[PDB]
Amino acid sequence: LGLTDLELAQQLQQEEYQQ
Amino acid sequence: MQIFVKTLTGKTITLEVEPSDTIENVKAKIQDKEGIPPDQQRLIFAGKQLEDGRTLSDYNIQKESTLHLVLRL
Amino acid sequence: MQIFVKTLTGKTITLEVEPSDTIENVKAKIQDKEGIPPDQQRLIFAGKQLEDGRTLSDYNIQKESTLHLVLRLRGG
Repeated sequence: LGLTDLELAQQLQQEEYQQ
Repeated sequence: MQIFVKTLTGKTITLEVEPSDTIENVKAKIQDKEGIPPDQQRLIFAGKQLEDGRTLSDYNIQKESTLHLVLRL
Repeated sequence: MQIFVKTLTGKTITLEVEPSDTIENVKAKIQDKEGIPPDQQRLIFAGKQLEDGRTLSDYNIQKESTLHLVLRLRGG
């Protein structure tokens, strides 16, 4: 799915870091 | 077969796996190379978070696929 | 040595630091470039929140590592 997995992963890591 | 796991720090982790490996097995193999406990690993492939009781074959993860690893605090 | 500090907004801060720098020292260097007081700065590396008492060496933070900076409101 192109860059979907990278951009989703970056956003999720970030969500994790806001916790 | 070989698969790759990319961390968000830019590192690629190479694992030797089989299609019948469960996601838990994959997480344990990541722990062996990186020290990261399975309970802090979120693996992402084809827009999905991969679930523990399923296998690589179930997700159609084939040779030289790339997973992305997200770490919990 | 050079390290990078990335905010959650995508902005990258470059710092010059030594392995013996404490996390607090690193926060003060961020303050010198950005104006953010150390007491509003939370630094993360490899899934761990960094403690002020410890040094970069203690955390195995080596040249060209990326730290993640999370900002927090001031209580008062």
